[PDB]
Amino acid sequence: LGFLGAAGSTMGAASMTLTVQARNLLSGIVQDTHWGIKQLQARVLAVEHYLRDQQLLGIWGCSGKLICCTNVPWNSSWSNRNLSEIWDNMTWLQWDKEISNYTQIIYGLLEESQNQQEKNEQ
Amino acid sequence: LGFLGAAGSTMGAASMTLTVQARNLLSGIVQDTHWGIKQLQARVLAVEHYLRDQQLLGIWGCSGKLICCTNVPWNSSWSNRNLSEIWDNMTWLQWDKEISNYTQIIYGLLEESQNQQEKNEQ
Amino acid sequence: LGFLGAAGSTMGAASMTLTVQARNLLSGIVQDTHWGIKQLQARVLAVEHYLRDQQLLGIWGCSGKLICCTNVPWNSSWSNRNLSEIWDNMTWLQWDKEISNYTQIIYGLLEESQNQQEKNEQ
Amino acid sequence: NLWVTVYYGVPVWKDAETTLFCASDAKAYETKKHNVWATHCCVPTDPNPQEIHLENVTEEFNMWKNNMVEQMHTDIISLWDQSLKPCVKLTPLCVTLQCTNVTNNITDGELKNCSFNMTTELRDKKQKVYSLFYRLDVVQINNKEYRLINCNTSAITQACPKVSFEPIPIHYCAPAGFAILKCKDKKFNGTGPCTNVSTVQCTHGIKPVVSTQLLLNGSLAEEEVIIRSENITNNAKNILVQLNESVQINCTRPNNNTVKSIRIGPGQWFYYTGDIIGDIRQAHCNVSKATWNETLGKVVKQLRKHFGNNTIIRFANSSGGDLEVTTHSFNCGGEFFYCNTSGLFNSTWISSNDSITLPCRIKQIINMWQRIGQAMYAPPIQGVIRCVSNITGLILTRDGGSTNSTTETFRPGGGDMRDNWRSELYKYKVVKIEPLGVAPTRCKRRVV
Amino acid sequence: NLWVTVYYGVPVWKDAETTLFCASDAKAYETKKHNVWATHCCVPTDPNPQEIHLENVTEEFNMWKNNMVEQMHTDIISLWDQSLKPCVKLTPLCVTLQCTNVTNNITDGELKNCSFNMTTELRDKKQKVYSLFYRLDVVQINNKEYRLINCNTSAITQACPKVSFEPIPIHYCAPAGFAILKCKDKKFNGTGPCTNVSTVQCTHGIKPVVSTQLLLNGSLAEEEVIIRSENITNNAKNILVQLNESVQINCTRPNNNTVKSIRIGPGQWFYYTGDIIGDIRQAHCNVSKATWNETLGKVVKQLRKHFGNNTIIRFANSSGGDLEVTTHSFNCGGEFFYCNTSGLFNSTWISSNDSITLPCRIKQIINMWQRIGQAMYAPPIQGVIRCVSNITGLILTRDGGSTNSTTETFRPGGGDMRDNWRSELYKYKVVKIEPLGVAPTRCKRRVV
Amino acid sequence: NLWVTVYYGVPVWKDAETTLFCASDAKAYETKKHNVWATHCCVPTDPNPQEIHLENVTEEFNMWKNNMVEQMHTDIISLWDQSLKPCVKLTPLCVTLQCTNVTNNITDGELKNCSFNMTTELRDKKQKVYSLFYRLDVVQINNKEYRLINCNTSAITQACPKVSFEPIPIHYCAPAGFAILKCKDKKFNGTGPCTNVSTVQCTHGIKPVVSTQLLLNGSLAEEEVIIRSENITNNAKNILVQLNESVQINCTRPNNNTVKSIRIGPGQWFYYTGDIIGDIRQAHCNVSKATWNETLGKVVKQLRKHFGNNTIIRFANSSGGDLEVTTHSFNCGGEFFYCNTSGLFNSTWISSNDSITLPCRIKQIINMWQRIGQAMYAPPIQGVIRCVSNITGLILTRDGGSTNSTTETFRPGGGDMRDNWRSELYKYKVVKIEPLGVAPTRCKRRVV
Ligand SMILES: *[C@@H]1O[C@H](CO)[C@@H](O[C@@H]2O[C@H](CO)[C@@H](O[C@@H]3O[C@H](CO[C@H]4O[C@H](CO)[C@@H](O)[C@H](O)[C@@H]4O)[C@@H](O)[C@H](O[C@H]4O[C@H](CO)[C@@H](O)[C@H](O)[C@@H]4O)[C@@H]3O)[C@H](O)[C@H]2NC(C)=O)[C@H](O)[C@H]1NC(C)=O
Ligand SMILES: *[C@@H]1O[C@H](CO)[C@@H](O[C@@H]2O[C@H](CO)[C@@H](O[C@@H]3O[C@H](CO[C@H]4O[C@H](CO)[C@@H](O)[C@H](O)[C@@H]4O)[C@@H](O)[C@H](O[C@H]4O[C@H](CO)[C@@H](O)[C@H](O)[C@@H]4O)[C@@H]3O)[C@H](O)[C@H]2NC(C)=O)[C@H](O)[C@H]1NC(C)=O
Ligand SMILES: *[C@@H]1O[C@H](CO)[C@@H](O[C@@H]2O[C@H](CO)[C@@H](O[C@@H]3O[C@H](CO[C@H]4O[C@H](CO)[C@@H](O)[C@H](O)[C@@H]4O)[C@@H](O)[C@H](O[C@H]4O[C@H](CO)[C@@H](O)[C@H](O)[C@@H]4O)[C@@H]3O)[C@H](O)[C@H]2NC(C)=O)[C@H](O)[C@H]1NC(C)=O
Ligand SMILES: *[C@@H]1O[C@H](CO)[C@@H](O[C@@H]2O[C@H](CO)[C@@H](O)[C@H](O)[C@H]2NC(C)=O)[C@H](O)[C@H]1NC(C)=O
Ligand SMILES: *[C@@H]1O[C@H](CO)[C@@H](O[C@@H]2O[C@H](CO)[C@@H](O)[C@H](O)[C@H]2NC(C)=O)[C@H](O)[C@H]1NC(C)=O
Ligand SMILES: *[C@@H]1O[C@H](CO)[C@@H](O[C@@H]2O[C@H](CO)[C@@H](O)[C@H](O)[C@H]2NC(C)=O)[C@H](O)[C@H]1NC(C)=O
Ligand SMILES: *[C@@H]1O[C@H](CO)[C@@H](O)[C@H](O)[C@H]1NC(C)=O
Ligand SMILES: *[C@@H]1O[C@H](CO)[C@@H](O)[C@H](O)[C@H]1NC(C)=O
Ligand SMILES: *[C@@H]1O[C@H](CO)[C@@H](O)[C@H](O)[C@H]1NC(C)=O
Ligand SMILES: *[C@@H]1O[C@H](CO)[C@@H](O)[C@H](O)[C@H]1NC(C)=O
Ligand SMILES: *[C@@H]1O[C@H](CO)[C@@H](O)[C@H](O)[C@H]1NC(C)=O
Repeated sequence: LGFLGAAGSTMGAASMTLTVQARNLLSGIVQDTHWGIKQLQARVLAVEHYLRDQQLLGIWGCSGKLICCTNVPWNSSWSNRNLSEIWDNMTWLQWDKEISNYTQIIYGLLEESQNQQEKNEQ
Repeated sequence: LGFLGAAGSTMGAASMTLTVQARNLLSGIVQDTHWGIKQLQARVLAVEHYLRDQQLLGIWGCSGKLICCTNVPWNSSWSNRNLSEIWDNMTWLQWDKEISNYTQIIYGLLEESQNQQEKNEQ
Repeated sequence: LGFLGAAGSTMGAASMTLTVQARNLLSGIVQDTHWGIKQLQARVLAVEHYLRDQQLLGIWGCSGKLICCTNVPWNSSWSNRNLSEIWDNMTWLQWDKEISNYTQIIYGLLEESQNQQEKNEQ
Repeated sequence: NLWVTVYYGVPVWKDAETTLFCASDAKAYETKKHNVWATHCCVPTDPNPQEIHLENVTEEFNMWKNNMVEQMHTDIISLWDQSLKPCVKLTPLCVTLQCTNVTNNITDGELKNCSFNMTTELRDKKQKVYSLFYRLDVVQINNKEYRLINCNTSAITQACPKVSFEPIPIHYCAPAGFAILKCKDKKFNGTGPCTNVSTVQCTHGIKPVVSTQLLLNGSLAEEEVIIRSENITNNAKNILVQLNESVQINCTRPNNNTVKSIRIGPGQWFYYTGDIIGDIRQAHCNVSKATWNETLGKVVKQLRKHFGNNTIIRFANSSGGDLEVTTHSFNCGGEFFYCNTSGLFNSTWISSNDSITLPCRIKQIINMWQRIGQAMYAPPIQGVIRCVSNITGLILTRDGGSTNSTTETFRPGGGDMRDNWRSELYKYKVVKIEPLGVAPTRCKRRVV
Repeated sequence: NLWVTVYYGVPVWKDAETTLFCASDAKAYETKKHNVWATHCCVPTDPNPQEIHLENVTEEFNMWKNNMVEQMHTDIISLWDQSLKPCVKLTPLCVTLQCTNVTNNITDGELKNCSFNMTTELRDKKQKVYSLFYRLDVVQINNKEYRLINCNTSAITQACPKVSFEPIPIHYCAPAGFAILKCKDKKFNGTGPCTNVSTVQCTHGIKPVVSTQLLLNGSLAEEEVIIRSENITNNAKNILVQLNESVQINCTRPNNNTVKSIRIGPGQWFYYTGDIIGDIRQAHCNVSKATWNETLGKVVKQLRKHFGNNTIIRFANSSGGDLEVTTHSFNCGGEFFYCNTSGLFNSTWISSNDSITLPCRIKQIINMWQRIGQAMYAPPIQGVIRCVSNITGLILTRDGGSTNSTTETFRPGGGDMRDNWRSELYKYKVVKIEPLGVAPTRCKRRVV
Repeated sequence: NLWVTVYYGVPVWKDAETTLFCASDAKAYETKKHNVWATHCCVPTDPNPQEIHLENVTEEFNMWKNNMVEQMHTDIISLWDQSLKPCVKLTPLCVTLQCTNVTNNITDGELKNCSFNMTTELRDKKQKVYSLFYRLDVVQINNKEYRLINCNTSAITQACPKVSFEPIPIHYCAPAGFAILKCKDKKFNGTGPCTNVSTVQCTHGIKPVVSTQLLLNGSLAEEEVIIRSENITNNAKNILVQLNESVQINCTRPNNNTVKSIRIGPGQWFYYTGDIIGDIRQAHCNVSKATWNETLGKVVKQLRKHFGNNTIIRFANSSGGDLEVTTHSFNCGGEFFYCNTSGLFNSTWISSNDSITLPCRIKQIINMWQRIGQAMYAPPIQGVIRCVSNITGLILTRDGGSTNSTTETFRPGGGDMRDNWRSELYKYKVVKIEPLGVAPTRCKRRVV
C-alpha cells in the first residue's frame, strides 16, 4: 500500500506491511557551512533512533523478528477491550493512544522476563 | 589470506574467509575546520552502509549468520550455469556481474518469503 | 542496583544486572561553532563503539543474548583459578585484569569456532 | 490467556520538530543564473513525487504552532546573509556629501544630486564621484551637508550585482525517519481536524517571496476566499486572507538610468546611479479598479461570517510607523519598492479599467527583516524596470477598541515575514515515525 | 570441562580521555544576564543527580595527569575568545596621545590625563577625546608624548559592555558510554588509591574563577588543611593548598568614575573613563589580621608533616616577573585588579580586626592566559566597585637551593591557570565502559 | 532443486568516489618545521603497510577519470589558502611608488629601486621605506610613478615567513569500507586492464610539488620511457611523459640579499628586499647537455611508436601566453622562479658537461593555480638560494594542424596542475566494498 498506506487500517491488516515501514527507517542511505552540519546531525540522529529501538528488540529477545511473542501476560488494566475488536476494528494509531500510559510498564516487564529466561537457559 | 585475499578465488573457496571482510567494515573504529567535517562525514557514512546491509539480513531472517539458506527457489532466468561451475570455477567478482540485473529481484523475493514465514510462525 | 551498582560485586551476582549496563550504552539518545562539532563527534563515536561490540557478538553467534555459551574450551594458561572462586569471590574488575593478555586470543578462537559451525550447518 | 506480542514496523506517528532538506527542482542553473535560491539548495527533487492517500485517517493541524514556519524563517535569513558575505563593503561611503536638487524635468524634491571624495585603488588618491540618491537614503548633517542614513548605526555592504535574489519554488523534504502530512480539506481554516490527509516526503514548491502587506505570487484558495487567524476576536493578531482568484499589479520604475561604476579599492567595485535619461517620473503600481473592488467585496462577505451579516466593514490605510511596515514593500527586478497602499483601502461595505495607481517610493539602503544591524545596498539597475505581480492574499488587522457599533475597521497591517510563509505552509505538518509497539495476542512464546 | 562463556553488559571500565558536556544549572538567564557562562553552556542539569555508591570498589586517581584539567582549560579559553569576537575593535586608538598628570587631590603619578584625535562615524571628521588612564596601560613614545602599551605588539578589542563574565557554577557531564568516578576520601592528596568511590554522570558545579596566586571562591577541605603537589621535593612544582576554612577579602576601587561614550565608527561604540568625582584614592584589599595569621599557621603545621616538625618555615613575597605573575590578579565587578600580596607573606614560624591592607593597581589592557596576541580592553565601570571574595586556597612554591638549614622559603608563585582548575577537578576521573568480556563456565553450547 | 543462499562478507567491489585521509609519515615535526604539509595532515602512517597481492584478479583503470586527482587538487588549494589565512595583509602597500634603476654592476633594467610612504604602528606616523623590486611585480601609473601590479585587481597578503611550503611525501588512505587497488604493470599506459593488482589501505607517499612544464621530483618509470595521454591523436590533450631516468637541474638565485623588516601596524610585520651585496647576476638553471640530449632522444624514440618510425619530431618552445604558462614555474627555497625553457626545446630528430643554461625571472607577487583573486607575496630570502631538482618527466603538447608532412611539433605546454598529480596517482584506483550477495546452493532453509 506504500509507506504508511496501512495507517488507517485495522491492526490485523496493518501487520501485513510491517516491512514497508522498517525499510524506510534507514532510507537516509539514499538521501564548515552550517548547512552541512545540520544535514549531518539529522543523519546521526536517525541512526541513533534506529539503534535505540533495535537494542530494545535485542533486549527483549526479538532482534530478528518483525513479530514476536513473549512470556509476559497481558493486563486488563492496560486494556480490557475484546481481542477481536483490537485486531479487527481498532487501528494502530488509536491503539497507541489507548494504551499510551503503559508503554514503559510493558517494556520493563519484557526486560525482566527475557533476562530471567536467559538465566534459566544457561 | 588477508582482506580481499580471496578476491580472485572461486566462490566456494572464497566463502572460507567471510569473517575477514566482515571485520573490515567497522574498522573506522581505529581510524569548524572543514578537514574535520569531511572526516566526520566519512565515518557517518560508513555506519549507514553497515546498517543498511545489516537491516536487510535482518529482514530476510539471516541477521546472525554469514551464510544462510532461504525458502526462495533459484531461477534459471537468473543463471542456468551448472552448480558446480558456480562454486568451483567462477569467482565472486564474475558472479556479481553475471547476475547483476537480478539483485533487486532476489531481494524482493527474500523479503516476501521471510514475511510469510513469520506470519505463519505466529 | 543502578548503573555500575554491581561493579564491586562478584562475577556471579554481577551478571544479574547485565541489562543495566547494556541500556546505558545508547543513552546518548536522550543527551559551525566548534561546540557543535565536538558534541556531534562524541555521538558518532558512541555509535561506532556500540556497533563494534555488537558486530563481534554477531560474529561469535551471540548477537541476541546477554549470556551465551560457545564451543571453545577454557585454557588453564589463561586462568587456572578454581571455578568457584571465579564466580563467588572474584569481581569482574579483578577478572578483567587477571586475564587481560588473553582477550585477543579468546576472541580469535571464538571467531574460528563459529565460522566452523556455520560451515557445517550448511 | 493473552500475552504481549511485540510488533516492529507499525505505521504510527507523533508530532515532532526536525530539520528539513531544501530542494531546487532544477528551475535554475547555479552557474548560469547565480541565483541564491539555486545554490545551497542544490538537492534535486523527486521527478515522480508519489503521494500516498491515507484512507480513514483523521489528524489535527495547527498552522499557528507549525514549526515549519520557524524553519523557513531561519533558513531564509541565513541564506541571505551568507549570500552577501563575500561582497564589497561600502564603508568608505560614510563621508560627507555636498548635495543639490536634480536639474531636470521633475515635478516631485525626491532626488538629490550629490558629490563626494571617494577612495580609489591607491591610498594616495581620491576621486570625485557624482551620483543621484533617493531622498530616503540621505539625511542632513546639520551645496548642503548630507550623509548616508546608515552611517551612524551600522556597516553597509553592496549586494553583489551578479547575484540574483529572484525566488524560485523551493520544496522541503523530510529527513529519513520523518514524514510530512498534507491536509487537503478545501475549507481548512488553519486549525483542528482534517479528514483528507495524504503523506508526502516533500512539500510542493513554495516561492520565498518577500512582500509585507500583500501576499504576492502565492497559491490560491479553491472555491472560496478563506480567512484564517489564530484568534478571530483578538485584535492583536493578524488575519491572513487567501483569495481564490488573483489580482494583477503592474509596477514600474520609469526613469531610465545610466549605471556607472568605479573601483574604490583593490577589485572593490562600486556601483552607482549615474544619471537619468529623459524626464523624471514617479514610481508607481497599477491595479484594475473593478478587480480590486470585487476582491474586497468578497473578503467582506466572508468577514461577516465571523462578525455578523448585519455589520459594517470599513477599510482604512496603515495606522503609522516606518515605511517597512506602513507601505507595501517588495522586490521588483532587484529594486526595492515602498508603495502607498492607502489607495487600496478607502472603502466601506454595508448590508476602461480605470486602474488605481499607487505612488511608490524607492530605497537603496535596505534593512531586512526589521533587524538593527548591517544594511544592504541595492545597486541600481540599468534601464527601466517593470514587472507584474499576482496578489494572492492580504494581511489585515482590526483596530479593536470596539463599542459594538458594528463599524469595524480593517487595515493592511502585520509586516512580520513569518506570516507570509505561514500562509503557504499551513497545509503541512511533520511527524516522527514510531515503528515499535505492542498489542495482546492469543500467543505465548515457546517456553524454554 | 570448562568453556568460554561470553557476557555482555559487564560493569567494568578503563582509563580514558573524552569530551565532556557543559551544563549551566539554570542560575542565569542567557537573555537577561548576557553571561558568557550561561550561553553556549545551555545544557540543563539533572534536577535529581542521583549518585551511585560503589560498594567494595578501590580505584586509583592522579590529579596531575587528569585530562579534565586540559579540557577545562581549552574550553575556557575558547569561550572567552568567542565571546569577544563580535565586539568593537579599538585599533583606531593607536594614535599618539598628549598627556599630563591628573589635577586632583591625589597622593599617589598613577593617573594620566590624555587627549587625542579619535575617529568619528564619518571619515572626514575627527573628534577630541579626553580620558584618564592608569599609568600601566600607557607608555612613552620618546604635554608629553604617549601611546597605548599594546600598539607595538597586537590588536586591541573592547569587551562588549553588555556582556558579563561573572562565573556561575558549571557542571561537566559524561557523554554516553563514559562515566565519572568521584573520590570521597577526606584525606585524598591527589594521588593513589581511594576506597570511597561513587559514580556520577556529572561533576558538581565548579565556578571558573580566574585568580592566579590565591584561590578564590572554591570549595573547602573538610577536617584539615590539605597540601597537594605532584612532587613534594621538587621545587619546580607548585604546591596547592586547600583550606578547610575561609578568609574574607574586601576589595575596593574607591574612585567614583563618570563613564562616557562616543561613536568611533558606524555603530562602533567606545567607552572611556571620563573623569573622577571626589578625591583620588588607591585601590586596595582588606584581610582581617588574626584570620590571616591563623590561616598560615595551619598551613605551616601541615607543611611540617612533609619537611619535619623541627623545621623553620618562612613566607616571602613574589620573586619577580610581570604583574600578571607577581601580583594577585582577579576580576572584581568587571574590573581587573593586581594586588600587592607581599603584605600577606612576611612571616616566619618556628618550633579590632587590624586588617592588613594590600595596595592594588588597576589595568584596563588585559592579556589573558599569558598569551602574546590580542589584548582585551576592559571598559570602565560607572560608579564605585566593591566586592568580597573567599580565599579558599593558596599556591605556594619553594625556592629550593636548600643546604638543609631547615629554613625553607615559600612564596605565592605559580600563576598557571590550569592549577586553579586542577584544585577542584582533582576529585573526579573519567573512564570508558567496557561491557564485553568472557569467563569460564561449566557450560557448553548445544552442539550443532 | 536449488535455492537462494545469502552470503555476507563476500570479497567484491564497485567503482566509487570518496574522501581520503591525509597521512604525514612523520618526516617533519609540526612544531619545529612549521611545514604546512605536516600540520593538518597529522595522521601517522602505517609503519608496516602490508600490501595484499590479488591472485588471478584482472581490473580496469583509467587515469583520466580518476577521482583521486580531483581530490588532491581540491585539498591542496584549500590547505594553501588556510595556511595563509592568519598572515599579515599587505594592502597598505597599494600606494604610489617613486622608482629609479638600481645603481650597481648590473648588465640586465631588471631591478627597480623604489621608495614609498608606508604605515607604522601608529595612525599618525608614516615612514619612508626603500626596497628593490623585480620589474615583473611593478607597473607604471601613467623618479617615475609606479604601483604594485596587483593593486587594481585584488588584495595581497604576505606569506608568513615562519611557514614552510616545502613538500614532504603524503600518503592517502582509504576510509573504512573502501580499498585502494594498485596497478603494477610496468607498461601500464593509464588505461585499460591491468593483471598485476594489489590492495593497499594507503598509497605510497607523493610529494605535492608544483612545477608546471617539467615534472620534478616525482617517481620514475621502470624499463622504458612511458608516454601517456587521454587521446594520442587529440592535439587538445596533454601528453605526460614519464622518464625512466632523471635529469639534475641546478637552479640558482645568485644575488646576496639583505632582508629588512618593519612594523606596518600592531604586530604586523612586513618583510622587504633591502639591498644587494656584491654585483648583480641573473637567476638561472643548469642542465648537462648530453643528459638532456639523450633524454629527448629517448622520448622521440617512444613518440614514434604512436606516430610512425618514418616521422620527424621537432621540439619547439612555448607558443605564447602568461609567464605562469610559458615558463617553467617552480618553488626553490621559498623563491618563485620562472625559467625560460626555450633553451631545452630547439631540436629535431629524423630517421665537460657544457651545461645548457636557462635564464630565469623572479617574481614576488604570485597568483596560484591560475585564479583571479588574492595574490600571495613571497617575502625575500636572506642570502643566496641554490637547489637541485630532478626532472622526472615532461608535459608535451602537439600543435596539430598537420598536413601529414610527418614533421610534427611538440611543445612544453599544458600548465594545468591537475596533470602533475595525475602523473603519480595513475597507479591507484579506489573502490567500495560490497560484502552482501547471493548464489544458488543445493540447500533449503529448514521449513517452519
Ligand atoms: C511574480 O512572478 C512574476 C513572474 O511569473 C515575476 O515577474 C518576473 O520577474 C523577473 C525578474 O524581475 C523578470 O525577469 C527579468 O526579465 C528581463 C527581460 O527578459 C526578456 O527576455 C527574455 C529572453 O528569453 C524573456 O524570457 C523575458 O520574458 C523577457 O522578454 C531580464 O533581463 C532579467 O534578467 C536579469 O537577471 C538575470 C539573472 O542572472 C541577469 O543575468 C540579467 O543580466 C538581468 O540582471 C530577468 O530575466 C520576469 O520577466 C518577470 N516576469 C514577467 C512576466 O514580467 C514577479 O516579479 C513575481 N512577483 C514578485 C513579487 O516576485
Ligand atoms: C566570590 O563570590 C562573591 C559572591 O558570593 C562574588 O561577589 C559578587 O560579585 C557580583 C559581581 O561583581 C556582585 O553583583 C553585582 O551587584 C551590583 C549591585 O547589586 C545590588 O542590588 C541587587 C538587587 O537584587 C542585590 O541582589 C545585590 O546584592 C546588590 O544589593 C549589580 O549592579 C551588578 O550588576 C552588573 O552586572 C549585571 C549583569 O547583566 C548588569 O546587568 C548590571 O548593569 C551591572 O553591570 C552585579 O549584580 C555581587 O553583589 C557580589 N556579591 C557580594 C556579596 O558582594 C565575588 O566576586 C566572587 N569572587 C570572585 C573572585 O569572583
Ligand atoms: C627536489 O628534492 C630536493 C631534495 O631532495 C629539494 O632540494 C632541497 O630543498 C630544501 C628547501 O629548499 C633545502 O633545504 C634547505 O637547506 C638550507 C641549508 O641547510 C644546510 O644545513 C643542513 C644542516 O643539517 C643540512 O642538512 C643541509 O643539507 C644543508 O647543508 C636550510 O637553511 C633551509 O632551511 C629553511 O627552512 C627551514 C624550515 O623550518 C627554516 O627553519 C630555516 O630558517 C630556513 O628557512 C632548508 O633546510 C635542501 O637542502 C635541498 N636539498 C638539496 C640537496 O639541495 C628540491 O627543491 C626538490 N625540488 C623541488 C622542485 O621541490
Ligand atoms: C549633478 O551635479 C553634477 C556636477 O555639477 C552635474 O554635472 C555637470 O553638468 C554640467 C553641465 O554642462 C557639466 O558642464 C559639468 O562638467 C558636469 N560635471 C561633471 C562632474 O561632469 C550633473 O549634471 C548634475 N546632475 C543633475 C541630474 O542635476
Ligand atoms: C584633563 O584635561 C582636560 C583638558 O584640558 C581638562 O578639562 C578642562 O578643564 C577646564 C577647567 O575649567 C575647562 O575649562 C576646559 O574646558 C576643560 N576641557 C575640556 C575639553 O572640557 C580636565 O579637567 C583634565 N582632567 C583632569 C582630571 O586633570
Ligand atoms: C635606492 O635608493 C636609495 C635612496 O636614495 C639609496 O640609498 C641612499 O644611498 C646614498 C649613498 O651614499 C646614501 O647617502 C643615502 O642616505 C641612502 N638613502 C637612504 C634612505 O639610506 C639606495 O642606495 C638605492 N639603492 C640602489 C641599489 O640603487
Ligand atoms: C530641494 O527643493 C526642496 C523644496 O522645498 C528644498 O526643501 C530642498 O532643501 C532642496 N534640496 C536641495 C538639496 O537643494
Ligand atoms: C607626573 O608626575 C611625575 C612625578 O615624578 C612625573 O615623573 C611624571 O612625568 C608626570 N607625568 C605627567 C604626564 O605629567
Ligand atoms: C590633532 O592633530 C593636530 C595636528 O594637526 C594636533 O595639533 C592636535 O593636538 C591633535 N589633537 C589632539 C587632541 O591630540
Ligand atoms: C631603467 O633603464 C631602462 C633602460 O631602457 C629604462 O627604459 C627604464 O625606464 C629605467 N627605469 C627606471 C625606473 O629608471
Ligand atoms: C610621501 O608623501 C609626500 C607628499 O607630501 C611625498 O613628497 C613623498 O615623496 C612621499 N614619500 C615617499 C617616500 O614616496
